[PDB]
Amino acid sequence: GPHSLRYFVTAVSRPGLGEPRYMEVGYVDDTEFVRFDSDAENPRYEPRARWMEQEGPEYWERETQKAKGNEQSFRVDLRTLLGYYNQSKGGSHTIQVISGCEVGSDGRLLRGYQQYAYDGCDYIALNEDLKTWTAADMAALITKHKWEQAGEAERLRAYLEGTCVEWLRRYLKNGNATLLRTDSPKAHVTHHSRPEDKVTLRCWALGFYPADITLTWQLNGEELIQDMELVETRPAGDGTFQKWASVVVPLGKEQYYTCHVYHQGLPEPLTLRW
Amino acid sequence: SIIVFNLL
Amino acid sequence: IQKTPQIQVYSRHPNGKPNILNCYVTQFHPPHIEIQMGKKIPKVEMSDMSFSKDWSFYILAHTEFTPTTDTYACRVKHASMAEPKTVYWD
Repeated sequence: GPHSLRYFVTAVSRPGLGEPRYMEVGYVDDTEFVRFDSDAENPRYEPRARWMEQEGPEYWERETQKAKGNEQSFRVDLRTLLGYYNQSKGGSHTIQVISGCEVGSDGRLLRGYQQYAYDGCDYIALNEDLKTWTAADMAALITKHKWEQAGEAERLRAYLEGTCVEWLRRYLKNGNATLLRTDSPKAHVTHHSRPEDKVTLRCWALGFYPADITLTWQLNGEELIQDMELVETRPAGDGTFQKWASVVVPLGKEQYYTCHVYHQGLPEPLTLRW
Repeated sequence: SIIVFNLL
Repeated sequence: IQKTPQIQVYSRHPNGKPNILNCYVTQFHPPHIEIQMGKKIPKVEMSDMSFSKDWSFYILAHTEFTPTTDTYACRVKHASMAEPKTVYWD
């Protein structure tokens, strides 16, 4: 199957409160496996999955040192961007980065990412050709021209096609066994009389992982694209997720409806009636 | 392993 | 440059049980956020923070509580709101 290794970088300034706050977070196939946070007590790269604890002390100190230098570099980027945009020096600002790669089953790279955001908005991104940049505005075009002169795209493409996927192959060999973890949903339906004429049939799905799931209500064969309400699936707090979906139905006519629960840890989708 | 980043 | 947090408060298990309670906050920016949870509860752990493809941030706060009837609270301060938004339950 396709796999990914990506890093989510945050730097946010605190005018007057000292050095800015700096974070690196690593994901393998969307699950957090390493974390560095400059506001922990002894900033260090830390394991965030217990399979990552195979890696030796040289790994951790190599990555800690790299993070410290990345951190030193984002404090300049913050001061640089204020000037490019000519903004007041009083305010808090953010830089965010998404960097990594998505690889196919042959282990070759499918998707490479190098994308920047300033104050929640796009700033510059490495295009999919892995040779050119998209700047979002005039400030970002300053960065673009300079990264063209540096051969920054070529530096990135070498990283993304090589280093990045090699490291991922090394991480999959360690936490593959863990990453395939699937928990099946546990579903049930709850009943709520609504004044005066209405019942609310709520379909719950709980204990499931991963969080990708689909819930539908059907009125004798059809799918109810309306009247149906739906919560963004939510972490329960223990590594499993939650979702519910419901709808309001007239009275004594709650035999006509059926919930269906679509999840990869189900051999067959679930069908539930009240 | 994350890349060393360059300046904006 | 400013986006309003979305809040869900809910229980980890479905009147006296070992229930952990949850305040899940998503879709917000800037990242500074202040979430508070009888009324006003102490010993509130808070997940380390993260953000998602769309750059929006998210966190999970949870207490530990045993309910019955009492009412339980959620109030987040965040620059996008003039006043902290408070949110309740079931």
